[PDB]
Amino acid sequence: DHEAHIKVLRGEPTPEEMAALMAVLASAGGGPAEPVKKERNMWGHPVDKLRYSVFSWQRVTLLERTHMRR
Amino acid sequence: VPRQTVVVEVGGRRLEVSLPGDLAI
Amino acid sequence: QVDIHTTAGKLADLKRRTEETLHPVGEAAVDKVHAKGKLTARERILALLDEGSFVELDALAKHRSTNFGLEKNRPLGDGVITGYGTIDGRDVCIFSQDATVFGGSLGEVYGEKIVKVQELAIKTGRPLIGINDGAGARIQEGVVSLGLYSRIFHNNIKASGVIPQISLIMGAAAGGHVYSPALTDFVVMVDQTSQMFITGPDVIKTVTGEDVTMEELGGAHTHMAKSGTAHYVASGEQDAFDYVRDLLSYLPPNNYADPPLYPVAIPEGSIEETLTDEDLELDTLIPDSPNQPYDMHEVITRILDDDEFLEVQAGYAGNIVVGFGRVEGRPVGIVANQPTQFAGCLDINASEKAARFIRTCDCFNIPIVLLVDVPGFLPGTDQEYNGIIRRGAKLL
Amino acid sequence: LYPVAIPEGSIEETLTDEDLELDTLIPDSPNQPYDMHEVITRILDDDEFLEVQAGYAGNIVVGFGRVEGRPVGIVANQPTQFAGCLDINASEKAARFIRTCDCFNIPIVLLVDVPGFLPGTDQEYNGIIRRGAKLLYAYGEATVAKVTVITRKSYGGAYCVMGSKDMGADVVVAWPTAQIAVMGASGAVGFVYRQQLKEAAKNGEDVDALRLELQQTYEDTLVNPYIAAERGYVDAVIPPSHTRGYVANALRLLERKIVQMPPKKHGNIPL
Amino acid sequence: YAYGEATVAKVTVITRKSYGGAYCVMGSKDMGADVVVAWPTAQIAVMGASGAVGFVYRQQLKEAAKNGEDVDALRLELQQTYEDTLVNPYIAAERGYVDAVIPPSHTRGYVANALRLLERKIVQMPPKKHGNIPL
Amino acid sequence: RPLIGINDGAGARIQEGVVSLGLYSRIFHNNIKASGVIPQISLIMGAAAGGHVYSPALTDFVVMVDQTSQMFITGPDVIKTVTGEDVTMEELGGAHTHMAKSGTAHYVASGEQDAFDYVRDLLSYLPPNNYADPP
Amino acid sequence: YAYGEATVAKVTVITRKSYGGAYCVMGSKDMGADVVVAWPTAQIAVMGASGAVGFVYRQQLKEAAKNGEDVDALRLELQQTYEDTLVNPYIAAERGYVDAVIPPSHTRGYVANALRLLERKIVQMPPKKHGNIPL
Amino acid sequence: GDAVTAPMQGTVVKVAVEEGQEVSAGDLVVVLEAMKMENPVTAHKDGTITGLAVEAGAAITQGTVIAEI
Ligand SMILES: CCC(=O)SCCNC(=O)CCNC(=O)[C@H](O)C(C)(C)COP(=O)(O)OP(=O)(O)OC[C@H]1O[C@@H](n2cnc3c(N)ncnc32)[C@H](O)[C@@H]1OP(=O)(O)O
Ligand SMILES: CCC(=O)SCCNC(=O)CCNC(=O)[C@H](O)C(C)(C)COP(=O)(O)OP(=O)(O)OC[C@H]1O[C@@H](n2cnc3c(N)ncnc32)[C@H](O)[C@@H]1OP(=O)(O)O
Ligand SMILES: *C(=O)CCCC[C@@H]1SC[C@@H]2NC(=O)N[C@@H]21
Ligand SMILES: *C(=O)CCCC[C@@H]1SC[C@@H]2NC(=O)N[C@@H]21
Repeated sequence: DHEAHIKVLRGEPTPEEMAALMAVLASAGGGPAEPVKKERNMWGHPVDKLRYSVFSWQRVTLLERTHMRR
Repeated sequence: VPRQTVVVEVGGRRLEVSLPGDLAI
Repeated sequence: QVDIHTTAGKLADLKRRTEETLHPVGEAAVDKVHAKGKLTARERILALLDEGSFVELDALAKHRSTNFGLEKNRPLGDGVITGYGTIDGRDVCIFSQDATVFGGSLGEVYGEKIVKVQELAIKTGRPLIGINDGAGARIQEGVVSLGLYSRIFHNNIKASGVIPQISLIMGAAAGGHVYSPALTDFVVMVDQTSQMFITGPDVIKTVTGEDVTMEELGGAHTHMAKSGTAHYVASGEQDAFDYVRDLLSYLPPNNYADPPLYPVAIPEGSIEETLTDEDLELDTLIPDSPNQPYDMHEVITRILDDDEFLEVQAGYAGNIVVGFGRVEGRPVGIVANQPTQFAGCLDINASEKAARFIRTCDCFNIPIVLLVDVPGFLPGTDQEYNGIIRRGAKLL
Repeated sequence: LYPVAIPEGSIEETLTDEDLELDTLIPDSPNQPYDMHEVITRILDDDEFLEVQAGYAGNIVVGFGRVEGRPVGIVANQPTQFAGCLDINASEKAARFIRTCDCFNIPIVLLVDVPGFLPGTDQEYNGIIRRGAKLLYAYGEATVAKVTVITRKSYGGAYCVMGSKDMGADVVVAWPTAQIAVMGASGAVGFVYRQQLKEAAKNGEDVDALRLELQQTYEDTLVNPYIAAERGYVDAVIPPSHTRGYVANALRLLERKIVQMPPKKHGNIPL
Repeated sequence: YAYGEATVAKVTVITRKSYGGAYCVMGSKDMGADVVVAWPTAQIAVMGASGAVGFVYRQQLKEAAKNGEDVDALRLELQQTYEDTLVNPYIAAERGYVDAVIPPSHTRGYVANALRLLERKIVQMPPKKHGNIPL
Repeated sequence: RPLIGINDGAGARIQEGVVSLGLYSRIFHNNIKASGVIPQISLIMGAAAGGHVYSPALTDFVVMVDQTSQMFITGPDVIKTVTGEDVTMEELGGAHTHMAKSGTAHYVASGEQDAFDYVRDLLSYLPPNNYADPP
Repeated sequence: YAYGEATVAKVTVITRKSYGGAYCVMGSKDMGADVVVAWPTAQIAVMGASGAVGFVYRQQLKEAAKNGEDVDALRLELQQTYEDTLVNPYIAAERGYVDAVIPPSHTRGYVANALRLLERKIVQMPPKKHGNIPL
Repeated sequence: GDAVTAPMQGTVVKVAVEEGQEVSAGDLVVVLEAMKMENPVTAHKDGTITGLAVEAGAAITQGTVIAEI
């Protein structure tokens, strides 16, 4: 029972106004309802387009890190 | 132009709610 | 007719040319193609891709050859339709060869169009689908066509293991047309209307005296059962399209991407507490007698999601079964021994089939599950002489 | 990136009234100018376009916009200023804009209507060659998605500079009014059919009539999109109304690119 | 696949025939051959002159048979023309598929020079875990 | 290895059409790719016109011959027709012009042999590529 | 930009003058100069003595103007003081912007030593596709 | 400044203004044929036009004054 509920802090609507309000709010709600897991596609990632010095620490902290983050 | 009809059960009481079919936000 | 010197007139002229691109050699040729029960190169693209998703490239191309009076005849598109689109919402580059233009033979502009789509696919990391139907090189053009074949093969090799390459064979692919399909990852032939061969039956008869039909020499059944070259033998063009879509459903767009992963609700608990009746069916599957075989598809289906299994090379080397499935919505490549064929023994053909399948899965990040019921290798002097050692090590 | 609604359907099916206006935008006579902001606003989202260096080198328009929420950089020739001819200032302005967009992974769309480089001794003395090669270098080295739309002219070296296929343009589309040629019909007929226009004068024929007839033939046969389309330098000749859905589709296709270049510490762009 | 994949210095010397798909297989220019040279006896063509004539001039051959002419002599004459015109290294050299047509005695020197020039190469390929060579 | 290009010019071959433009674009693209990778030296020993002038501008060094070489995008005739200015090829794009005024030429040579000597002297200081050390 | 971007060895020899933004442009220590030496005649300052005096002593020069003193003499006296105090290599030497003030004859030795030691500088910039040099 | 001047040598094909007329910024003042193009020359500021010195069909040089606004 530990979830955030909608609160009507002020006002005492009757069942009809409550129903209208909830219907409108549900209609307003949207966006990604139950989206699939976002597909990984590292092809042509910006990090791969950079010039790295042969001894650059960013070869570890930026390039390898980006390729390995999962 | 079309209208959508939905059913709500506030406190168990059945209610029929008519909303515009193109409701935005 | 609107004046060609006006903007509206130029637009109308463009529309006239675009309409001409649909039937480059006249409506009679399209009628003949339909009369044989086949689809045109354009209809094939439009049937494979999603509705309205096809974008064409180099539609208005014409060949530049002047050899042997070729300049008298310059069909628009040069006999191949190229572009990109989507299959199940995911982009794919596509080309389709047209057998009504010079028998589908490859010329310079033809090859350049194919090369353009190949380079686009490699650049953007999207799968490439080729529909091959052609009579080898366009002889009137000469060695320029050979050069374009070399460029196409080089592009296939360059993309090998980088992007999924799928070849459909929906006609007589002769001579050089056969080598790009061999280099691509998957091959789907149509049952009785498609053939692949290097040398024609006429030359075979002249040199060796062997009488053979085109169907026997390079038919879909031949390349499935004997050559081990085709991965699917569709009963029709729509069936081939369906199989290709199923393949793409399992594969990622490129080697740097993950395979598509469906959302499946993982039940909670331990394996013991999560067993199903279909799982319990496995506890009694193995015959009591080791001499009694069983069908490994029974295990494959009972472990895969929805019992859905896309088999690869079903009619080739039946002693091993390879294919695609999903476990908890996660694509997997199954390799399994088949006790009902040669007692499940490994042999040359099964080893090569399984090896190529495993390498494809590894190229495109698809994990592999082996189901092992194997007593050893198939004994035989023929196996030894054909190289069971050398070609069995490929699976290793 | 901004979230936008993508209308489902083919590019022919999803045309809008605003898109249809591009079909009549281009004037009938090739001498008549038009404003390229009309194309820019009609292809960008919400007609919003943030121009850069608006008051400088008006013969080229550079700026930022969005195509289906994706930021893009527009580089366009402006026919109303100097007939759209490239020059030193336009070259430098467009070159640095392109290099900024490439540094920060912003794809570029080039709207091309260009008859050549602005003739003049001042251009040569101030380095139209050296300083115009900068734009060529910038476009060549850009590894972001690069889309080209040709409206009207694309001649000679200006063609090579303004997003040619062989310079790495990923998708080149041309309107039916596009005129791609080595040079204008007048100079061409002045060179091809040479000695023939002179034999006419030797015989005393109407040299002017013969020239004009030959120019008409050259314009009818060669000054059009279709020779380049046949060679493959143009990926598609399209109705103008289709431009927005071709740019959007092309950028979506090219959102991820890998281009291989030889390893260098850094380049040697002309300065 | 092996030849196309190879990134080492690749040199091709053609002596007599290079026909059809075997041309493409055996070190063609567009498959990545760095230097291609051909002897004067090189014969680079789509197919043998016999089949090429039997196809390009096929309508004339049937017409001659219908008209009662000497079809065999006509075929041999057409074949001779085809061989003398196209079965040679010069069409490929014109297209640039052959870098140089050389006397056969120049082969060792050309190969040595080419290898010395090509001892250092850089070729960019798309990144991949590994290839998918046919098996 | 270094690349040396000796240019004489006349621009695109008009009869061939836009195929020449395509090849010019390809050449410029290769110059840009090689930029900073290998030394690129341009000799102007003729009247380079039209598209011939853009590859040299992308190369690392430019050596013109004093009185027998010119670079200019558009000719004096077109300049006269459009702007009314009257100018010769030498004044418009001569070696002295591109040295003193436009800052494009790096060396102005008294003769062709002098230009060759300067090119050899340049190469004496430069490495074969950016991964090598200067001699 | 070019100087700051360069990662090859960078040596600066200041002979007489290095003022203001020109000082920053021409091989300043903080712009990355590996070695900086100054001859005894060097003169490193924000600007010339005349402008410096006309600014830092505006107060005293205007007081002299009020009192009628010879501003044309006071200005020269102050300019001489400023030149003798600050227009020299020694303030930069104190700040460490000049590695050493050397006799002119030492120049070749210092340059040779620096170049011998700085064959391979272990230096780097942040990763980028390329720079954005002004154009 | 307040001077509207030709951007190049060209032929005055059309004059879109009259002396003493009030015009706005961006309003067309003349049309010059030059480089095979009816290029427009427009007012860069709002104001009254004075010193109009353009006649149709006249060939004029770069930098010549079209008007003062
Ligand atoms: C180097 C790699 C190579 O493949 S070189 C060897 C190529 N040679 C061949 O493939 C032999 C030609 N093939 C054929 O005869 C047929 O097209 C095949 C493929 C057998 C199918 O037979 P069918 O469907 O009856 O066609 P068909 O023989 O009536 O030919 C139809 C039209 O196309 C033409 N055609 C065919 N192949 C080529 C070719 N390679 N080059 C040029 N033209 C070709 C035929 O001449 C015929 O033209 P038409 O419309 O009848 O005038
Ligand atoms: C993108 C590149 C372009 O748009 S430029 C396209 C053409 N540009 C030109 O300037 C062509 C004409 N150029 C000239 O003014 C001169 O011919 C130049 C090249 C400067 C040389 O002058 P000159 O030494 O007198 O030679 P010439 O005029 O007698 O010509 C000699 C032969 O060359 C030919 N030629 C020259 N240019 C071209 C060209 N672009 N395309 C085709 N042919 C060309 C001339 O016709 C002449 O041929 P022939 O020997 O008389 O048969
Ligand atoms: C009875 O002795 C039969 C022996 C069969 C041996 C089996 S056959 C198939 C496997 N391959 C092999 O070498 N041994 C196994
Ligand atoms: C007409 O063809 C000759 C005069 C105008 C030529 C125009 S001017 C601007 C373009 N640049 C060039 O070199 N020719 C074009």
